[PDB]
Amino acid sequence: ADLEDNMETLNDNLKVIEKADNAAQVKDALTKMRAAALDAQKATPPKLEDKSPDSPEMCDFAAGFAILVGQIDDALKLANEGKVKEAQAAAEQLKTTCNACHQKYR
Ligand code: HEM
Ligand SMILES: CC(=O)Nc1cc2cccnc2c2ncccc12
Repeated sequence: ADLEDNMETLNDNLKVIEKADNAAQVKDALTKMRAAALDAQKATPPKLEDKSPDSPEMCDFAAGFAILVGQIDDALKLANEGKVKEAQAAAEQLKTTCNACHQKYR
């Protein structure tokens, strides 16, 4: 899966989470998100393809997934404890991570 594919997975699954009723779908979606985030972490985006791997832009980019992955884990712990509404608020919060990265690198 390339970067676009992983982004679609992140987006589709975030929509499942916000619309859901139940812990099962929230857990499942978060789990798919986690996978997609770890996969995207290895990618170099179009805007950065001419930078060096240890340019601040590139380290910034990786840092944003590392945050996202941590946030997904936090929501997933919540969902595992049956705090569906709380897990769901956690998912909404981490849109900031999506949006702040897109603002620079999309
Ligand atoms: C859960 C959070 C996120 C969601 C919902 C999300 C959603 C999406 C979507 C719908 C697109 C368009 C994909 C396409 O062209 O078909 C996209 C593109 C992109 N996203 Fe995200 N994203 C998220 C997190 C991130 C993060 C954290 C970053 C950077 C750390 C990021 C970097 C990018 C890049 C660089 C593009 C453009 C990729 C390209 O055109 O090849 N995204 N994202
Ligand atoms: C500071 C940082 O996270 N650098 C990196 C950031 C990266 C971001 C996306 C793709 N690869 C890298 C990378 N690859 C090899 C060595 C370092 C990096």
